[PDB]
Amino acid sequence: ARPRPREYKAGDLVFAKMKGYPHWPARIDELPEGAVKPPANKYPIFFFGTHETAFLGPKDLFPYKEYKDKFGKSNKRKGFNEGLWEIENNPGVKFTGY
Amino acid sequence: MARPRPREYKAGDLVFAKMKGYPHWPARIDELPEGAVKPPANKYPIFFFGTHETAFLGPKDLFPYKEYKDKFGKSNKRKGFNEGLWEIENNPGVKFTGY
DNA sequence: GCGCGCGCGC
DNA sequence: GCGCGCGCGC
Repeated sequence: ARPRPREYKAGDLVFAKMKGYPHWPARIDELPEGAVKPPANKYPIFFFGTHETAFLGPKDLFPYKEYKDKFGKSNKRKGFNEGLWEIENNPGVKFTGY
Repeated sequence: MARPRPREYKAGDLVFAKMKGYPHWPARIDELPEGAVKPPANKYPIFFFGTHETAFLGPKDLFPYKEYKDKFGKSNKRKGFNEGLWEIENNPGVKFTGY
């Protein structure tokens, strides 16, 4: 079983998992120099569709393409179908990384 | 040393019956009246409280009710379980044709 | 397997 | 605003 990665980098597209929500189309944001240091090994997440943000570790992240069809099915939670759209057609919304 | 569960049961006896996939479950030995197709060897007709389902099971899957009450008697959220706990105390002869 | 809850319908 | 379907988590 090919492992899910243990480290990600700014700009990667993923599905992210939070309790109560289905695996959600998302992106690894940049971690700027200059800020308060995040929790260890937790990554800055940008959810597509909602543009909400959080920090998550690799345990809850899934590479977009690889895990696409297990997770990319339409669903009625507000903003989900909008996220499916953005991750394909405008994946860089508010992307500061580069 | 450990007390044997009964290897024989009598019509009317109250038990927890175990079935594959279900928790140990509040139940009763029904009568097997003559005039019917004979049961399989050493199996008893079982009445499940709450669901009122029925089946045949052998001594190995039956546990005397009072004795095993505290090990199996706590609430469970399978459909009709708690309704069974209730019945086995308050209306245990429901649909009992045995006597 | 089963109850909660979100999100849409009527 | 209340019902119901379906997907969440336990």
